[PDB]
Amino acid sequence: TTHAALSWNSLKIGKSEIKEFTIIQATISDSEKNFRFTTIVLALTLSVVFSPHHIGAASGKIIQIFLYGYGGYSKVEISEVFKDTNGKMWLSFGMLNSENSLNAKIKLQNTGDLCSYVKIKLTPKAVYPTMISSWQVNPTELLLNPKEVQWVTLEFHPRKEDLALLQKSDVSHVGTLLITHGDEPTRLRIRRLYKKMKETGELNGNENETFRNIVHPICKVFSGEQLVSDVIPIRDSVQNFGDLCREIRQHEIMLTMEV
Amino acid sequence: IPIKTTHAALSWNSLKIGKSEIKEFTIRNTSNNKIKIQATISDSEKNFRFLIGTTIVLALQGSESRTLSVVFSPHHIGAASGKIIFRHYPSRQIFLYGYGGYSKVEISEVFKDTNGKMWLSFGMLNSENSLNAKIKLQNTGDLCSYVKIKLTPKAVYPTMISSWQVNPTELLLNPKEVQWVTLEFHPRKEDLALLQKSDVSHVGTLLITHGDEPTRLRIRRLYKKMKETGELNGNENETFRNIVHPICKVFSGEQLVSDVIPIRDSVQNFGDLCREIRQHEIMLTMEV
Amino acid sequence: IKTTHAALSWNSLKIGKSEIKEFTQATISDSEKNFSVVFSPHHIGAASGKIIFRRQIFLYGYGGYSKVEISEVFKDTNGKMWLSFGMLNSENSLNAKIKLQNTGDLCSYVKIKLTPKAVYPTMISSWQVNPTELLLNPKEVQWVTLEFHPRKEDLALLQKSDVSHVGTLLITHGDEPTRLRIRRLYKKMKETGELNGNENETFRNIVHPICKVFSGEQLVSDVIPIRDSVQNFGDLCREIRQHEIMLTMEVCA
Amino acid sequence: KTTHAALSWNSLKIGKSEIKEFTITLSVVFSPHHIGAASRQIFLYGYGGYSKVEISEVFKDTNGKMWLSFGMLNSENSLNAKIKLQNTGDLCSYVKIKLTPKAVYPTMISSWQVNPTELLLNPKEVQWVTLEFHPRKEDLALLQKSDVSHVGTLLITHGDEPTRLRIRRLYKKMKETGELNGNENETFRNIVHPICKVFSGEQLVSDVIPIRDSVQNFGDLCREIRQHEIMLTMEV
Repeated sequence: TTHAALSWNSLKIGKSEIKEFTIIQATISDSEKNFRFTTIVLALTLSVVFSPHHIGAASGKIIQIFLYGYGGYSKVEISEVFKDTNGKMWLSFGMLNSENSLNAKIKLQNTGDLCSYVKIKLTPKAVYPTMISSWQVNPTELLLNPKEVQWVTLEFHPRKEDLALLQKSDVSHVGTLLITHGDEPTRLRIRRLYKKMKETGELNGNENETFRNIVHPICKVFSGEQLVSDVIPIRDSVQNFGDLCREIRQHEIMLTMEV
Repeated sequence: IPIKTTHAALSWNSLKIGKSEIKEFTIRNTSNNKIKIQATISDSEKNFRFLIGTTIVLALQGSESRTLSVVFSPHHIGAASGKIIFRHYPSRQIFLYGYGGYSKVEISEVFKDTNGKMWLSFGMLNSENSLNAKIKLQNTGDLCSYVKIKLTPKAVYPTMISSWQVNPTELLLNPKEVQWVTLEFHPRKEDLALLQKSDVSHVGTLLITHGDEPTRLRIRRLYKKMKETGELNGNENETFRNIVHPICKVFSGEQLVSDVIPIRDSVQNFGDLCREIRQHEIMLTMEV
Repeated sequence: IKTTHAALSWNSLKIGKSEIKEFTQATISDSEKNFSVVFSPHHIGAASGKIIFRRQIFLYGYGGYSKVEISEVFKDTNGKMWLSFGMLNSENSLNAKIKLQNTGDLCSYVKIKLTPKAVYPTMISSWQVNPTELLLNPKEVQWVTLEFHPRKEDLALLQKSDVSHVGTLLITHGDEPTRLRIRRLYKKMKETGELNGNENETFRNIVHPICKVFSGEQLVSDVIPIRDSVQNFGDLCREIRQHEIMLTMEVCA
Repeated sequence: KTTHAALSWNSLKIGKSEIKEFTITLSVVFSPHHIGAASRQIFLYGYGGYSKVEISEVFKDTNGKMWLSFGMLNSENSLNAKIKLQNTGDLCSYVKIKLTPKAVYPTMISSWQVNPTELLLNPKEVQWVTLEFHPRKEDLALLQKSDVSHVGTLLITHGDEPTRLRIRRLYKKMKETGELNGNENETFRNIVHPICKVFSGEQLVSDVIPIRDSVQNFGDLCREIRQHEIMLTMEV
């Protein structure tokens, strides 16, 4: 057995993903009957399917080898922004009135069944020491329960120094808003696993230049995090950690401004 | 006066007050003798000048020839007609035409990207319903403005346009006039069959040709004169006709202004006159 | 008894792949066991059938595909194709080429149309493209050459930016048999003049230059026993693949 | 009180002049007569010349984006490509480059091999930057859906080498006194820190030492930091 255990990502009800493991009687000792092939025999690459019947955790046993899954999903839909046929997302503040500053809002809708996590990070195009002081965006980070609606409001007080670069064109790219979102439990799983790997020192050299910067703002305890104990019996490992980071959803709304 | 100009006349486009356009023409002596001629611009409204004042003089030595440049600055909105006279220092005459004012049709309630495109979204297809949107057209100029709108669907079935309803298809806008263009789309099952794959689907493209109305009258007279002679019929005009043909039609509401009849345009100035036809292509999408 | 569809035709389907079409005690009569009704080509070629109510409704189909790949042109992650002429050398004109290869099993048809970004009456076209129209036998590869002679009217608008859009190359391609089918029915479309009012400007412009007799067109007689009609034409004209290539040119310095 | 005990310009092109206002209001003009530094009650600093860092052998868009394609993933092989970098300027150039892949997995940087990661170019020096991608199994799991896949983004921060020495001089003080020692700088440092390290081949020029720049004008000096992004494309 190459993989000591198999862990699936959070999957919506009525969808099944397969995963393989390389290796006598065989049987899935599952009480909730989430994992199937149900009981086989083979003489000497095996593949197991996962179909979440109930929203919630799923733990299975093969005659031993451990199987891990968790059912439900999260779909953060961004609204009141413009989306292109190509795919890119666009938010316009309007024209620059003298002696005034600009401000806008975004709507976030959770169309899933599980809790969702959202970390927002704003990056302006111009650079100067107080480049963070000109933008004020709130909430910077939050959680959304299923079918919850939240408005994120962002105010921009343009200084002369950024507009000195925004001068040239009539519609000026001023910044990019990155929204990292997804399901809350996968964040708990990756947080637990990252604490495990950092405590043992697996990733603390060079390969950690970019990776920490991608996983840092999500492994912290969020504000409003009501600790759910459904994810404590699921132990994920190093080999499947990439498949866990694959469910980190990221979108980059564009910020524009006319003349 | 042995002389042979290149341009029989010089005609300018439409220029804002306080803006000047230059145009040059090559004047050539034909006789192998020594001629010396005076060029005087008889301008009544101070619209045309030289490149100095209102009168110059030059000598030409046996086909030794030159290139003169004339500037145009329309002080008043309205037509401008002058004539340069070449006398000896018997007459030679070249006449000049220009017309002042401008038009700036501004499209509004549409989205503009940093790239340059303009984007209009209908929304999300609700079951048993159809979609609709609107755009604002504002004339911020000094002259009357002309707008021809033409819609091209993305799907290709024989009755593709009958699912689209666009109003107004063609119109004029006076300065500081506001007009709203309404677009209704009741999709047939054949339209959505391709839009399936993505979440935001391109459904059509709306072309808006706009500009100043009088230049349309000038281009219309020139296009009608040229089309009957067969000058503009063949291969090199496939794209040009398709942009300039639907605009030479008689518009609805066209109040015939007689200010452009004293302006004589020619074959030689047809390209730079048609280059000032402003054209934009709004995108039409939805989010299924 | 009465059927909203007196006949049922499909499009040209890939080998071994099935296409379903719905229509609204039960026996069928097909010769090559090809066939709500489902279609699967068991012989690479045309397909026919006459079902028997228990009283006849005619079914038609055609099997095969034509995958014409455009190469030596840059493709985008978003999906837009991009061709560059390079840089405007003084006293010279710019040139480029694209390759088109039919990686399918049926004949492919390719009509090319160019639209410049500059509009002006010169009567000597700065663009020279060859071949404007052609057809490809299976696995036939052809090169399309494009030459641009920049006159001052072209460069007068291309001045502002460093990378200038100079033209748009539309390639309408697909399988020859569906072109014969659409042309055959399109001739009858004109016998009644059914949609000449406003459709005449967006539909005819897309489907008329395809109904002309191509050069090299060797008349295949496999599409004559086919009886597709007006109602399925909307579906039949769906297999006209149309791609757009950008034409770009970098300005000096 | 004249709001600035010192006033610095940027590196200006040959023979073109830029005016700057300095309140007291007053306006002053600079024009470079010699490629090199420049120094009543007067206290002013400036320096003339330019470095045009041109990226070539990469496809550009009418919109302005840049695109590099590795070709198609042949089985059992790994992919590699190269870009040309030419200094069509008059002063030395600095070209700190960093690549960030589009796939998130713990060994991101190791699968990518890019050289040179750091270098500087004197005027009209031409260098080729090679970048090789060994597709690890985590990478292709995301690139499956479409036919043309975005695999990474390569940031090239380039500009004038001499202005970099001034930026380092000001940033070292600004951090030794802790003016900008906080964490909000996490978006600024990522933009300006990888250029303040000592490059290889850096021959210390002493022409930038008499240029006494201060805290307030740092923004204007760091305004001339050119930033381009190259898209990384893989077919199939």
